[PDB]
Amino acid sequence: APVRSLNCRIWDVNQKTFYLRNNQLVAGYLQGPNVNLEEKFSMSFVQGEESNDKIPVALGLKEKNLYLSCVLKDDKPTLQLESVDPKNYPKKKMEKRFVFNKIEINNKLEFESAQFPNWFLCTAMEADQPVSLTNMPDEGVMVTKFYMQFVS
Amino acid sequence: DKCKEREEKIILVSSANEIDVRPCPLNPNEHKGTITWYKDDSKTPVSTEQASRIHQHKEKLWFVPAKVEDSGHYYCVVYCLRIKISAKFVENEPNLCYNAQAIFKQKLPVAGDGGLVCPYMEFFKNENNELPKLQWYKDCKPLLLDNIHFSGVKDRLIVMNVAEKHRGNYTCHASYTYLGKQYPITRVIEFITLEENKPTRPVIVSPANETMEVDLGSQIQLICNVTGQLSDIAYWKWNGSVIDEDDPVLGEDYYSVENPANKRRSTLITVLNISEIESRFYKHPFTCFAKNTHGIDAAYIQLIYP
Ligand SMILES: *[C@@H]1O[C@H](CO)[C@@H](O)[C@H](O)[C@H]1NC(C)=O
Ligand SMILES: *[C@@H]1O[C@H](CO)[C@@H](O)[C@H](O)[C@H]1NC(C)=O
Ligand SMILES: *[C@@H]1O[C@H](CO)[C@@H](O)[C@H](O)[C@H]1NC(C)=O
Ligand SMILES: *[C@@H]1O[C@H](CO)[C@@H](O)[C@H](O)[C@H]1NC(C)=O
Ligand code: NA
Repeated sequence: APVRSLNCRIWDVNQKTFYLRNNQLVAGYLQGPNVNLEEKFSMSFVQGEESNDKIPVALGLKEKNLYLSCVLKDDKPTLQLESVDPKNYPKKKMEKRFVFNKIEINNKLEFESAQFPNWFLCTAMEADQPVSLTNMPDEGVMVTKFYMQFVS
Repeated sequence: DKCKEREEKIILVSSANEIDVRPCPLNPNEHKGTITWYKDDSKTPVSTEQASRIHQHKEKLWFVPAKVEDSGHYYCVVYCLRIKISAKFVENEPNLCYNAQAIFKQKLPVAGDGGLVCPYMEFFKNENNELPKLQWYKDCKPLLLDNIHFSGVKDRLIVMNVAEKHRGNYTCHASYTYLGKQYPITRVIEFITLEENKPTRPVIVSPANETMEVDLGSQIQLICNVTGQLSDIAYWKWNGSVIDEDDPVLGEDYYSVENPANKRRSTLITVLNISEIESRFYKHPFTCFAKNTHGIDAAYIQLIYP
């Protein structure tokens, strides 16, 4: 491959897992046969900052060609899923909207938007709400820490 | 103009004889208006009288308490939207304080402090916005929340120094006041621990700081062979720069294989393709880096004229 890419499962530190509702990524709690609804991710090692703290990554939905991306919506950094052409994606130089700086401390992961520094991938306190981005990860408004498990 | 119709795919399994609440599950985006609730295939809305066992209040559907016989579908009618919702209510298994069908699986890596979370407590808050205090059990035996081995904060249980023996089925119990009457609430969580995410450095097997005679104008490939975890990354640099992906003469291909025997000693192979040896490449070494959160190894090949 022209990009190093790994299958994983990602869950937040409130034990919520991701799934699709309409066409949006939400976070919640699944039981029994509903665990089928869980989305796995393909995590690619893309180019960006060269640091001992951060590894730039893009996050795709396993086998659906949907990428997590940070875009301005009404003057506010917003997480949106983007359909990509499998013919070109994933690649080493992903556009900056797809790029997250993965930061790992103590088995927990934060994903900072490359495009929007100081803004972090996050989920709400309540179940079943869309995944989002926030620039206030130090107040316990949103959840901005995650665990991951590589499944390849 | 025609009512739109959606069928919700989460089936939430709750306890018989416990209070429960269901919100009509719109995304923010598909909000907007009067929310009525209906039972089964009635086109007559549910009781709005809070005294009745099943009723509508604050656009939510309340079971006060639920019964196994309530299991079935319900519609919430929020232009129009009408969502079929199916719910299941279950008795505990015999001699148990829960039913395995209601299990929420949760997992933490060994060796840290980590949290379990009692789910779907959102709607049991008391003004001023507090949850009732939760008691926590493992396999139906009480836990001491002494802030040394376990802590209870709001909806969370903090398990301190997570280890393998913490595995088991945990229940969180609360008592909620609704119309001056008290109702029990439990959720059950199957707690699974994962192997220690354990801090080690990648080993670069090849190259090993060596020279290589090559002809000017020709082509070559160099292999960086790294022993490590699949999650480590192995990549080349030249003259202080990553290999640019639009670079017209340098390219990388990344391959990997999982070692079944030892997941920590898998292999990464990054092949650098030099489609034409240019004279500049003889001035600086090609360096393979092998990287993860705890550190970096580096080893190089220096091209020389024959
Ligand atoms: C939890 O309970 C279920 C059924 O009673 C059982 O399959 C499972 O082995 C239990 N899990 C743990 C981790 O103890
Ligand atoms: C990579 O290194 C290991 C040495 O332990 C070896 O088993 C494997 O053959 C090497 N592969 C290549 C392609 O260099
Ligand atoms: C290495 O890159 C530097 C910095 O951009 C550049 O000025 C120099 O020409 C390069 N060295 C060689 C031999 O190309
Ligand atoms: C090989 O080369 C690298 C890059 O200069 C150096 O960091 C490393 O220590 C060298 N390894 C050995 C065993 O000399
Ligand atoms: Na329960």
